[PDB]
Amino acid sequence: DWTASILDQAQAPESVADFERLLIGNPNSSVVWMNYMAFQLQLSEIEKARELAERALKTINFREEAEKLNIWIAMLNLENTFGTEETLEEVFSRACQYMDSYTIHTKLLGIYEISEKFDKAAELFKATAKKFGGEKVSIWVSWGDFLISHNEEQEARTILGNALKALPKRNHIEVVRKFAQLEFAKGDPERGRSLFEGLVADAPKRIDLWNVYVDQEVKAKDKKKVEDLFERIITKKITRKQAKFFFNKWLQFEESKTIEYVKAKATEYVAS
Amino acid sequence: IEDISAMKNGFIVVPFKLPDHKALPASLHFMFAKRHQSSNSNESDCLFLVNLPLLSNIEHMKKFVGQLCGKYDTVSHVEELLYNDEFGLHEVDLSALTSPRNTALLKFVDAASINNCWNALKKYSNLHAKHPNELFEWTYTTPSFTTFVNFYKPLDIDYLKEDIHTHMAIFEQREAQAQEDVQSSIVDEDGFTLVV
Amino acid sequence: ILTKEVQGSTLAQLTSKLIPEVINKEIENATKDIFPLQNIHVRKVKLLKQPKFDVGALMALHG
Amino acid sequence: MKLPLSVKSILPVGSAFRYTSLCQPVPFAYSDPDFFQDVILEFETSPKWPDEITSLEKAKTAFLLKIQEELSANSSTYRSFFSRDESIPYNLEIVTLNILTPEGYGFKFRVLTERDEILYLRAIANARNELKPELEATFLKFTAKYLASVRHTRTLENISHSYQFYSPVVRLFKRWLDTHLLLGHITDELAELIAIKPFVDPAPYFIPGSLENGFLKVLKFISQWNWKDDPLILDLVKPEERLTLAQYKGIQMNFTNLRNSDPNGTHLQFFVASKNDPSGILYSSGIPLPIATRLTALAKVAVNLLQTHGLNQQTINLLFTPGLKDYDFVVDLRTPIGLKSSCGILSAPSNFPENLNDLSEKMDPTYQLVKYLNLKYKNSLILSSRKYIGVNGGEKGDKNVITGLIKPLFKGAHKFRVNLDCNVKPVDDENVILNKEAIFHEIAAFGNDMVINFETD
Repeated sequence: DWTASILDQAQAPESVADFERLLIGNPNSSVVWMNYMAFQLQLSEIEKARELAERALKTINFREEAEKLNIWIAMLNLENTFGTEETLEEVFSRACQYMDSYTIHTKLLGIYEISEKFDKAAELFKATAKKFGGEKVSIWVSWGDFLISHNEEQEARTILGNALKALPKRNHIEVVRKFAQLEFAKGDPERGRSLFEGLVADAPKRIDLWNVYVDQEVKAKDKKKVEDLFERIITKKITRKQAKFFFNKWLQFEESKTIEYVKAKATEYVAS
Repeated sequence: IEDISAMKNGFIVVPFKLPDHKALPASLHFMFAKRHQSSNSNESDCLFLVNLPLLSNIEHMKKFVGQLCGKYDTVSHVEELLYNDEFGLHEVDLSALTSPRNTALLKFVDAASINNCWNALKKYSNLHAKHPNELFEWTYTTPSFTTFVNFYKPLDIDYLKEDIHTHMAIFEQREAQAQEDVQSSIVDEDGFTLVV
Repeated sequence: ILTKEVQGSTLAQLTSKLIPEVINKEIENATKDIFPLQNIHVRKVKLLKQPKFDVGALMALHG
Repeated sequence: MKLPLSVKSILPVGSAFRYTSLCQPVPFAYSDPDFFQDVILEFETSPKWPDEITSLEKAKTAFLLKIQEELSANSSTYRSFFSRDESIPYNLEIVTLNILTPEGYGFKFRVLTERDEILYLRAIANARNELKPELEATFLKFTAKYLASVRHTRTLENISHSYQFYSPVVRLFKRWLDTHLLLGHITDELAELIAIKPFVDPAPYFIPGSLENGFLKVLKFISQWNWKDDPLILDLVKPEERLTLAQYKGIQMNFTNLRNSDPNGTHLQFFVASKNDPSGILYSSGIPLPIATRLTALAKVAVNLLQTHGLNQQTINLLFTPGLKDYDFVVDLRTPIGLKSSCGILSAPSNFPENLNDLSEKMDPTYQLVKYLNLKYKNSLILSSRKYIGVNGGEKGDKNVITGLIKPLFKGAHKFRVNLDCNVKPVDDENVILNKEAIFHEIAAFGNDMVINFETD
């Protein structure tokens, strides 16, 4: 129960001597450790579970990088729902010093969302965008998922001007596409259409921008906005085999009266 | 068991028939492969290998890839067997600090070797299900008495002295060109780490 | 320097340290950072508090 | 001899200098592994020692080249050559000076400087938090090899005059560890300090005035002692420099601080501490737990065996007989050259040959065999053998045995990771279990001609 949620964020023994023999049999498996941590948490032995987290940092093998990365996710889960802010500021500091610090921020934001501490979360979204925003794309995307889910689309509209100021020019294509996929999935699809239109007017030769913008509209299922945008593709320059994949998406969508009109166009373009 | 062709995380299963012995009463060895993705220049066209066989050198891998090219009729050349720390001898760098186990990087000469040989591993991975008698037997190099008593043999005096003079003859001159002020800056930074 | 030399492996090694005056050079190795020196010797040693006879260990120097 | 750096010390730290060598020193019997005695070598304190460990050990090497140049220049009765020392992890540049006298004995010379500990503790300070306990093992073997062995051979050679019966008891006890295949994992000085407690603390019994009483007090004390709950603290002095109360309680604080982090004693089993070793872990780390519980268990089988069937000849025969039980596999070995005569054991070696490469013709292939088998299968297997094949290898002294135990880490299915260090077979596309028989083909093909019989579980 508690261990799978730690394994959710990362991407029968019934006594004390039960786990301690399995720690001999498995000193490098956090499934053995965290169940023995959850054995203490369900018995309300939080203080005993704090020292077991300290033992696991010195017992598990040192080449096990993602395995030791699981433990700091478990440690931040301890003093958030059982400890205080002064206990949380000590572990989170030492977690950033020892492992990759940016990955620690990505897990600790995920804990605040599940534990529903949104006032402490958006303060931490703001600080990490200050120091990791000029290099990392996903730190704006995780804050892009946060603002839309709490109905702050106008705050999720000013996210791009701060992202285009911070990210370099080679990441300007990436941050617009990732924000606008959240619009067709979680926000307003018309707001997403105002974002891809900047990429069409800036990069017409980049052909996979046309595919993503018609990937999000098939999931939108609007019958008029599909037939408009697929007709705007073919007037641009597409090669021989790539244009057939556009016919592969355009034939099967109308199947799931107007099917003879789209079969009459798929064969006129081979001769001319 | 026989239908296992590739791992969940992309490691191709590579079986091996194993040689018989006098004291022993058909077993297989399983070395697992993956394409290696790296921005490093000397780490290009490598196959990341887990669970290598015993005493696997560049020669037995040239033999085995020669068997793969002989079977599926393709072209591939082996360049260099990288990171073969079989006993744990080159795991920890001591000299840089005084100043991944059972894995390897199978370096090839070009990308056609890793594409053709990668597809040859795609076809070789299904032979556990298809034809258990068409697998390739791993012939271990077998150390006799002489190979184990080589470590009791003395050091050669002349090549050791050549290692001394050619070793110091480079570093003493280069470090002699990079003398005091730079090292005082570096150990000044070391004292900067000493204070805080 | 006197104390690090002594209280380990007595006169069988200690007098054997005294004969090629290695200890006097060890003094010179440390004194050089202050003011160098000349001839330095120890010039004298004396015994006052031998515990017991110990003939058996005394026969270790004997062949 | 005249050198650019004057020799500070030539300090012998050999077992034959502390009279614990399992074979008594026979002239020209070089086939014994206790033939070459290690000697610490110290030069004058000079800033001619570099700040990098490879160039440091190569400077020691070139100094030994000057020593070999003078020695072959003017003392050609003494023979000499060079060898590597790789028992210290990741320092492959250690070169020992092997010298053969016309008295038929051989020494290896090693060099210790003051720049050493600065570079090793410097390397510990330079290391990130990942690689630290392995450098604690390298520095621990380094301290066990160069630093405290001078005080060890000094102290045991000192108080050895007070316990004359100590030497055949400790040599016979090391032979008892040789017969039960426990000598390969346990260091010799640790077995000395375990073997010294009925002498340095005879109470409530007396000081053992016989081999029989001493060895039986050793086996009784091992069969009664619990390493988990109880420490072992030694007073290594002569009978009427002893430990005070605050130091004794400080060592007990080290034992309790060790049991705070290792309560079941998996990482550290034997705590044998004294004034020479206040840490108590210098010669007792890196040993597996079934070596400890198997040693205590065989102590209980032996002592309860003598409680049951009394003391006659057949019981003492069963004290030294390997039961070979509770192992995952058994490998029967035989070298084609028997070395019991060339180890200097009566049931004669008279000269060294003209070629030094022929000395390897009278060596132990099984020691390098089980050595590299422990080096490769360190994570997956526990491998025990007889180190002294000329003592316990039959009537010619030419047979060995590799008892192999699968660790409890690799008994079932596991998640496949790149750093697993195991010879596996998949049960699905996600989990793998250990492949026993492929390991068995690697052992048999690794020991192509000498593996005669192979028993499985």
